[PDB]
Amino acid sequence: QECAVCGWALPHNRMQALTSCECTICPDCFRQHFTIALKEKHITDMVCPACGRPDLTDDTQLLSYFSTLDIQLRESLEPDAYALFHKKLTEGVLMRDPKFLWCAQCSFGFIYEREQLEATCPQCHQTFCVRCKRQWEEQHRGRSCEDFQNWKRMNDPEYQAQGLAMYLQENGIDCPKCKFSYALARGGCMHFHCTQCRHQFCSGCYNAFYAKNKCPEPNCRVKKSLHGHHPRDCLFYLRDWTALRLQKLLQDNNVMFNTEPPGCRVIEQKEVPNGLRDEACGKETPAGYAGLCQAHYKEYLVSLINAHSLDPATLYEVEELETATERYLHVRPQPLAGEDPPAYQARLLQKLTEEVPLGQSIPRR
Amino acid sequence: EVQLLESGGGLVQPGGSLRLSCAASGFTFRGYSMAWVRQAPGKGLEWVSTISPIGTYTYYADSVKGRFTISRDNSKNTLYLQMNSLRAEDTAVYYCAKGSYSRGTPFDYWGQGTLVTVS
Amino acid sequence: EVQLLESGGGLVQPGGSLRLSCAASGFTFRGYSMAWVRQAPGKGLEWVSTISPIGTYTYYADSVKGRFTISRDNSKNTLYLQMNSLRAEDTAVYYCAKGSYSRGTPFDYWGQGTLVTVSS
Ligand SMILES: */C(=C\C(=O)OCC(=O)NC)CNC(=O)c1cc2c([nH]c1=O)CCCC2
Ligand SMILES: [Cl-]
Ligand SMILES: [Cl-]
Ligand SMILES: [Zn+2]
Ligand SMILES: [Zn+2]
Ligand SMILES: [Zn+2]
Ligand SMILES: [Zn+2]
Ligand SMILES: [Zn+2]
Ligand SMILES: [Zn+2]
Ligand SMILES: [Zn+2]
Ligand SMILES: [Zn+2]
Repeated sequence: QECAVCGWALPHNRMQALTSCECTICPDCFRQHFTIALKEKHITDMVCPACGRPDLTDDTQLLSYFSTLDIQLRESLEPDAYALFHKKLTEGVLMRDPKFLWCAQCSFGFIYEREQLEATCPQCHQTFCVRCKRQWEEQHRGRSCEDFQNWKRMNDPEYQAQGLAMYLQENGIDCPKCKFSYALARGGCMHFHCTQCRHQFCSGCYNAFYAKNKCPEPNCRVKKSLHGHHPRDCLFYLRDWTALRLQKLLQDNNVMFNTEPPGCRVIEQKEVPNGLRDEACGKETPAGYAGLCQAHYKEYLVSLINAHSLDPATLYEVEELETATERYLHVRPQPLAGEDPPAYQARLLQKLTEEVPLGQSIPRR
Repeated sequence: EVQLLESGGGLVQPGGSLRLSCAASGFTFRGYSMAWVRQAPGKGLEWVSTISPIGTYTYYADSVKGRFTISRDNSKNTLYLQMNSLRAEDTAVYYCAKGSYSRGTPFDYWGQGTLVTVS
Repeated sequence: EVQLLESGGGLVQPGGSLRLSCAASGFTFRGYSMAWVRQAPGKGLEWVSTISPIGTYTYYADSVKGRFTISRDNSKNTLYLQMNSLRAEDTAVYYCAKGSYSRGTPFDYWGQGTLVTVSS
């Protein structure tokens, strides 16, 4: 109806309704009164000029009042007047800067000096946890933010519908020289190119893909070719195994694996004109492959194998052990007198596992 | 990682129409609120509008409410700003912004911007 | 009017350290928060860190927590960013920014920018 200080008759939406005392103050009397309080009075004098309802000699309501009054003070005062309000509040009330919170839902900023761990945004009126800033719900009560954050990501239907594709995407590819983490699946292609440092490496074992005449490995027979050297438990080799034999290594060590979902939805980064377009794998998803394609299901099996440091050499036949001996020990094996095939096999196996460790830079877990 | 690419800015006469787009990638788009801000020539940054993660709620600055309409397409990871009845004060570089759950800021990423001129 | 001048950028070896500074003018320094944002190749702006008017509260993006320290000297109107254990992904223009309390604008002005590159 009219301003409670000067009587000027304005509509209700043309004045400032003080959220505490419910008084309608004209924009001019509001501004002039509060600044002169900053100018020559004290901060306990920041009460409504008409009424006086905020008791400033009372440490009960002092902080929640300035929290709400700060909003209207920001919109009505000048920049220098608003700065003295924070300086005097810091130097006379809090002995520190006020806790300013940004509502993640509507982008509003406000002072929050209450003891509760949940805060109500004065603008959108939604409540959120002060630490993790996610939307507050009853499930968060008595639970750490991580527990709560993991609980929502775990039961969001869109996340669960992706299936094992998320596990493949989440296990990142870290460039061994520039340390950039790409967080992509591998599929069937091991030769990785890093955009930042141009390093070429194997995404399964992080060994270098050497250019022509650059490989320094002794007894390398493809020095004039682009190539890398891989440990025996690198996906580069284990991708050639059938899913059945990969599962047998997991079963021999009591490691569980999915074969049904918990084309292929695994996201790949295809290069388009100026940019990368995330195009899904989309290849056939056979039964027993947990909703993935074959290459992505084998990658999933191998990362389980690598995470548990399972040794594929435990399943090698004699000819496999002989290949492994020449590849990694650089000696052609040969049976000795009195040895039957199992004894020969047991000897080659013991020497290989003692001298050649599993992938030393393979990402495990 | 995170990227926000704005497009749709240009020259337009007063009372005209213009629709900006912000293509988002590198994060779960549907799980964050998004916003439009703008910087008029020589002036300070100004907030324009914010939209909720799934679009239930929209918020607008006073000078643009009713003229501008914010919207999003989570199927495409794209954020839109439909600007109607442009004025001369609307000339500015426009930026889309990703809502942030980190303490200390309401947004943690801004695009490279798109220039709008109203002659 | 608001004026901000970043200084200290350069070429850094991996794991090296760098200290950026920012001289401010044209507003009451101790009245506002200050922030660092950065532009990586091909991107817009990424929030890095925010410091409260008198340094009570310091905030950091996840990717820099434990590696960067923000600080301010109000007696000189200067903002600092101490950057340790730099990686290639930290390569960016680093911008000084004057904080704001207005809705949806944690900062309203940002400076020229000083370029920091991390060799590989
Ligand atoms: C080999 C990729 C390839 O051969 O593409 C076709 C295919 O996957 N099967 C027919 C492995 N390389 C990568 O996956 C790769 C991905 C990215 C980057 N560099 C790479 O080498 C850098 C940019 C992020 C995606
Ligand atoms: Cl916050
Ligand atoms: Cl995310
Ligand atoms: Zn009045
Ligand atoms: Zn009153
Ligand atoms: Zn809110
Ligand atoms: Zn929380
Ligand atoms: Zn690299
Ligand atoms: Zn390999
Ligand atoms: Zn070689
Ligand atoms: Zn696939």
